[PDB]
Amino acid sequence: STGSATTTPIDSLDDAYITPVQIGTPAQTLNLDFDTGSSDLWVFSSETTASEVDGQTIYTPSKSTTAKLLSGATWSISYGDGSSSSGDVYTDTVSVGGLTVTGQAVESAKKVSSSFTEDSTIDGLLGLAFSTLNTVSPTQQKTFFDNAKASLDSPVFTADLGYHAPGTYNFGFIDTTAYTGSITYTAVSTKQGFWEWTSTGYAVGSGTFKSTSIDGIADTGTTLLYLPATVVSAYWAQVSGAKSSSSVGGYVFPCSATLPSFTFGVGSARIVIPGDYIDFGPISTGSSSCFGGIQSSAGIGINIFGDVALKAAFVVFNGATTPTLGFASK
Ligand SMILES: NCc1ccc(C(F)(F)F)cc1
Ligand SMILES: NCc1ccc(C(F)(F)F)cc1
Repeated sequence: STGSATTTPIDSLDDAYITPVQIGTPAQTLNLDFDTGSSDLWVFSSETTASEVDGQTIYTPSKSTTAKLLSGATWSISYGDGSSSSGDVYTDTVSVGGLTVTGQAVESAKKVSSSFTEDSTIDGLLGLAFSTLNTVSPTQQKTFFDNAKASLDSPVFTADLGYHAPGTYNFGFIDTTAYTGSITYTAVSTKQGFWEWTSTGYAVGSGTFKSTSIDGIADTGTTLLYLPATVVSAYWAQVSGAKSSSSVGGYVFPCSATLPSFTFGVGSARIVIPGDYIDFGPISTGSSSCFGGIQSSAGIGINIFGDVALKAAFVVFNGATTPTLGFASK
């Protein structure tokens, strides 16, 4: 079997992407944030503290004839940005673009942090990292991908994120019409539960390519590109007037500047991020200082190839017994 679903940016800056997902019987359609950096499928629900819901569509298990409460199971998650949520667990039927999984663990939020309440466009998250990171206790639960793997034509899913435009998540097949040239595959380490890989270097604009190993994770759930301080300093040094701002919390640049592209290495291949992808607009309404899409990972502890990098490529998440990541230009 296969599945295919359109994913859409939630705002004019591509801060995140939402994908419709059908849950329950009859279907309840929620718009979820597909997150290859986490492994929990959790949703706003009828059980969520009422004051913590502000426009989101909620899952109501009491209206699904296939929902079953998973007795005694709870979940609690904290994300690298300080957001958090928690609740109890149902099993139900979950479908993504024609691809159906029965008995998927659907984690019902009882409490959500403020950053989720204020995001009216995101009804929950669909985790696509490895199931070892799932937070359900006392019995760990599998991700949607792990549950679907056996019935997929190929144990893969692909991310084709758009720049200020819709894109596609495909499950079980690789669309050879969606990219140019060849796909370059690279090894993945699952030891931390992430889609962790090693980039072979970088270049700034038309500058010379620097061969150097950058270990990081492919994370559709993170907006920006977080790289080591040496790399990030080399990039912003090429933008007149750019500086690191402690009060803002990252590199900013004059909104009148033109940004250079950023190239990152995948084996012997190169993925080029256009400079426009790195502009995230004024730091406040009406400001002439703009926020940069490439930031330092120093305070994080790990390098993150987020949406800024991934949307410049066609990305294959190969969940075979030896997992790999594939990158192609598009
Ligand atoms: N998108 C999920 C996510 C968020 C943060 C991190 C961090 F901070 F631990 F790297 C990993 C995964
Ligand atoms: N990396 C997972 C994640 C995704 C979205 C959010 C937001 F946007 F709701 F804050 C937080 C954390």
